[PDB]
Amino acid sequence: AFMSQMMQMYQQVGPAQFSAMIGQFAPYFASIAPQFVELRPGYAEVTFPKRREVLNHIGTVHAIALCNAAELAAGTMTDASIPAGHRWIPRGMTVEYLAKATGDVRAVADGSQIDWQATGNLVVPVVAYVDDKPVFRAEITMYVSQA
Amino acid sequence: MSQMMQMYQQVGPAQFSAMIGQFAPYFASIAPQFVELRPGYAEVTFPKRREVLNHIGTVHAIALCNAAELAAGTMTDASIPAGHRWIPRGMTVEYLAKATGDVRAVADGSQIDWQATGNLVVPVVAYVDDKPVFRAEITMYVSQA
Repeated sequence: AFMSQMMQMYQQVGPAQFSAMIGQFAPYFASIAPQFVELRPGYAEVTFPKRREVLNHIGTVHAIALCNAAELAAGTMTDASIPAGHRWIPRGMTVEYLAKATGDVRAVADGSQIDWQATGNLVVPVVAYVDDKPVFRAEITMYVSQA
Repeated sequence: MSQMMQMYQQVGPAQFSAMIGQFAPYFASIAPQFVELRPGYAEVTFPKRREVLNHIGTVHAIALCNAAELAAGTMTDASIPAGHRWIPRGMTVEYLAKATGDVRAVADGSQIDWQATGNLVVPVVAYVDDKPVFRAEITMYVSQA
């Protein structure tokens, strides 16, 4: 839908343009300065850089900045994957903090196992990595309805 | 008595708000303002403004989560004994309604034994116009230093 179409359109043009677009059209995501590596029905992958602005009190990437990346990947993938006649709304999220995140983050939302044509609750998984090692996991429950 | 309480007592809520945003920068992304912090209770508000909006113009779900983390974390640090330490293990949240105005996040430690060790589940509710729009439970593992 619109959200994923925007993300895709601008990921294809360039990073600085994608950054300006997200700052204007889904503002809070700009707080982590993310970029999409890949986005298509059933799969989303985003990255964001480690920088002062996204740190916690022990100087590692903030737990909530990781949640923000997860929300961006899961939500955009959901928008790109359900039928155009359906709508989605996040209703819950559970996350676990596996390790300190000490560098640039890559978050992967694998939607290959979800029945995207189904209405009701769909649970989208996300794993975030630093230097290819898992540091965070989330499951975001999207309520999908024909609407 | 607590180190964080000593700090809060000395500078007052407005200044403490600027300090926490300095200490853990990502919290500054929501421009939080403490209303109250004491053993067993933390209350923080943050304004609805351009910077914290989502693609539908309401307050972004993760900005709410950030306020919850801030309230639960500071309440925990302020409430456990000096010789104890804490660290969040994870969190579960529910999105109840769209947040369409300034937010008030309340970490309720009224029924938690702050002297206990092991897992403590801290509940947070965030409100807009006094109505609940979001809830979270953040699990902290507390141990002896």
